[PDB]
Amino acid sequence: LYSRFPLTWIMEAADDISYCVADLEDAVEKRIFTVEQLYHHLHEAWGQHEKGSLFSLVVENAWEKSRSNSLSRSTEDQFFMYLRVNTLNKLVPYAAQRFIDNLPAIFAGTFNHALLEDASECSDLLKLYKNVAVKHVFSHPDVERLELQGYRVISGLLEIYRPLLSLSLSDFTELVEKERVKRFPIESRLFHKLSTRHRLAYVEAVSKLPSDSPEFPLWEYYYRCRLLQDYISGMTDLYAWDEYRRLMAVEQ
Amino acid sequence: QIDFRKKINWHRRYRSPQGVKTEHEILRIFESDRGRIINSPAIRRLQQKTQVFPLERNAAVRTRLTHSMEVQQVGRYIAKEILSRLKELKLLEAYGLDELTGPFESIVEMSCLMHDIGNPPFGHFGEAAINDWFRQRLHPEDAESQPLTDDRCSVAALRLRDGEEPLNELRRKIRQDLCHFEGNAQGIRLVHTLMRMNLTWAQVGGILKYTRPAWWRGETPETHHYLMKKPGYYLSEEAYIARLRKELNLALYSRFPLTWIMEAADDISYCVADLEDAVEKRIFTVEQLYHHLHEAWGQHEKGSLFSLVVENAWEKSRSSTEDQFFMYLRVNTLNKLVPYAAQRFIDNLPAIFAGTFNHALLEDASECSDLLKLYKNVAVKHVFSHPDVERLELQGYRVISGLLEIYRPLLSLSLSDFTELVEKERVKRFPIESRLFHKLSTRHRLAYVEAVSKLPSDSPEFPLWEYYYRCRLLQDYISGMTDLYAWDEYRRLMAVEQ
Ligand SMILES: [Mn+2]
Ligand SMILES: [Mn+2]
Repeated sequence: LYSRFPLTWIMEAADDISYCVADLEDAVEKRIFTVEQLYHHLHEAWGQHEKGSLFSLVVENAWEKSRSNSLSRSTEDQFFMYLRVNTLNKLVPYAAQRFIDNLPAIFAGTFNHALLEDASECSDLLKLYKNVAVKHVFSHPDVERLELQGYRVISGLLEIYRPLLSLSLSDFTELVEKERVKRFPIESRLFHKLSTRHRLAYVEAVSKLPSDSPEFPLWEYYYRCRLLQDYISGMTDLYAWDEYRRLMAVEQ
Repeated sequence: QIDFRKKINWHRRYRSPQGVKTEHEILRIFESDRGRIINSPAIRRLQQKTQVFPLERNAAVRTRLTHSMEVQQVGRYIAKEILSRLKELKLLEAYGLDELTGPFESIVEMSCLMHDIGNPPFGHFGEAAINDWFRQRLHPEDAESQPLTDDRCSVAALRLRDGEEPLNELRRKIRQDLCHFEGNAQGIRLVHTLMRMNLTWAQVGGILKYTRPAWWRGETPETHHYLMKKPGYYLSEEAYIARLRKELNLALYSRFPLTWIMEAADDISYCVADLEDAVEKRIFTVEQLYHHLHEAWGQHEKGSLFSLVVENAWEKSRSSTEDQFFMYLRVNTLNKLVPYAAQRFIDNLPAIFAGTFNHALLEDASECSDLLKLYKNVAVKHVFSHPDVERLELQGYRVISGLLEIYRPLLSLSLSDFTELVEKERVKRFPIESRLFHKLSTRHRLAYVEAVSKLPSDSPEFPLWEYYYRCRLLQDYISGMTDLYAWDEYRRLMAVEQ
C-alpha cells in the first residue's frame, strides 16, 4: 500500500530535468530577454561562485562555447544546445547512479525521495533555472493573462453544465434512458454534448453498483460529477475556449 | 484689493523655484508647464475617449482631444479679450497684470486643454458605472446618522459601529467620497498624485472647477451653490488642496479667478461642434437644422440674437455650403459671446478675484445664455437621443461595470491579506488576486503605496484609510483607460481573444 512502481522514479527525474530549460529557450525566442541577459540573470542567482562548481562546468561552459564558434550556428542555438547537453551530461549519470544506489527501496517502491534529491548540487542547478524562470518568464503578462483567461473559461463552463448537477437521481436517470426528455429540453441537449466515451463510463460504473443499496444515490452523484470532470478535463485549450464562447453565444 | 501677482503663483509643490524672478523667468516657468502637459500621456489618451459620437473610421468627428483644442481656442479668445479690454481701461498695471499677460493667457489655454483630462472612459456614463458599483458595496446612505442596525456596507471595517465612535465620522466620509467619482476631482488627483506633473499652483488652481469636497453630504450653502454644484476634489487630496488654497489666497470653497474663463469657454464650445458633426453623420441636413433652430427659438424679434448669429449665417451660407454655415455660426456666436463673457469678468472682478462670485459668466439671465440654451435643446432632441449615441452609452456603462466586477477579488480581501499581496510579488494561495493585482498600472500602484506608507502604522483608523486607498487604486486604474482599451480589457479578461 502506498508503494510506487520503480520505473516511476526515472520518469519523475526526466520531468525534473526537462522542467525548465526549454522554457528559457522559448523566452529568448519570444524576445523577452536576450541570451546575454539570461547568462547574467543565471550568474546572479547562483551566488556563491567558484571555478569548478556545476554552474562553472555546465552553464558557464555553454556561455563560452556560444562565443566564437564555427558550424555557422546562431549564438542562441549554440548556447542552448550546450546548455541542454552540459546539463544532461551532469544530471543524467547522477540520476542513474542514485537509482542504482537505492535500488532496494526503489524496487520495493518505498524510497521516500526523488532521484534528484532536494539536497544535492544537481537539484541546485535545476533550482537555478526555476528561479530565473519564475522571476522572468512565468511572470510575463501574456503568460499570466492566459492563466487568468483559462481559469475563467473552465470556471464558466462548469456553470453552463450546472443544470445536470442540480437534478435529482430519478431525474438525471430518466435523461440517461430516454434520449429525448420532453420537459428537460436544456439538460437533454447538455447531456448529448458530453463525449460518448464519458457517458459510457458513467453508465458502466453505475450499472456495476447494487441497485437496491442505500449508498447508490451517493455513488451515482459521485459518478455524475466524475462524468462532468471527465468531459472538461478531456478538452484541449482551444476546444474549451471555443465551446465557452459558443455556449455564451459569441461566434459566427 | 485686486492684484494678480498674488494669484498667478508660479511656485510648485515639489523641488520648487523661489525668489523674485524677472518677467522672462516667470514666462519660462509657465511655458515649462505647457511642455509638461502637452507631452503628457493623459492628453494623448484624449484622442481615444469619445465626445458624443462613436469613433468613426474617418476622423471627421470630434474626440475629447479635438474638442478640447477648440475649447482652448475659445479660452484663448476670452483671455485675450479681457486683457485687451483691460489695457484700454488702463487697469492692466493697476491690477498687477502687465508682467503676467503671457501666463494669464497660458494658464487659461492649458486649463481648457485639461478639462476632461480626468474623465473616465465612457464619460458621464463611466462615472455612473463607477459610482453605482461602489454604492451597492458601501451604501453611503446607511451612514448618514446614528449607526444603523442593518448597515448594508459590505466592508467590516467601514460599517458604522454602534459603540459611539469618532471613527464613525471617518467611515462616513470615506463611504461618501468613494461614491462620488467626478472627472474634475479625478483631474486634480491625476495631475498631482498619479502623473507627478508638478505643475505650478496657478496652473492647478485653473482646473479646480468646483470647490465642493466629494465627501460632502448635506445641503449646499446658498452663498456657494454654484461653486459647489459638483465635487471638486477627493478626500485623498485634502491636504494638497489646503496647500493650494493658501498659495492662491482662496477662502474655503472659493474658486481660482481664471477658472471662470475656462468654464465659459466650455459653456460656449460645448455644443455647436456637436451640431456640425450631426450634419456630417447625415442625422439631418444643414437646411433641416436651420429650421429646427428657427422653430426652437420661439419668438422672433428681428434684431434678436438669433437673427444676428444664426439667421445671419444662414443668409451668408447662400453664395462650400455646410462649411460656410458652420464657419459663420461659430464666428457669429464667438463675436457676440466672447465680448459678453470678457465684460462679465471685468464687471464682477472683485468677487471673481476673491473667488466667491456665485454665478457663471454666461448666467441663465442673459440672452447669450438663451443662444447657448438654444443649441443644447436642438442637440438633445436630435443628436444626443440618436440610437447610435445612446447605444454607445449603454455599452460603456456595461463595460466599466464589468471591469469593476473582475477586480472585486482585490476588494473582497482582508487588510492583512491585501498587504501580503503588496509586499510579496508571489502569493501562493491568492493566484488570481496576485495576477489581477499585477494588471494594475505601475504608476497607480505606486500612488497606493506612497499614500499608505505616509499613514501612522499604529492608528485605529489605519484599516479605514487603507481600504479607501485601495478603492482609489481601482478607480485610478479604471478611469485612466481610454474607451477602447477598457473595451478591449473587458473582452480580454472575459476571454474573447485567445
Ligand atoms: Mn512535464
Ligand atoms: Mn468639454
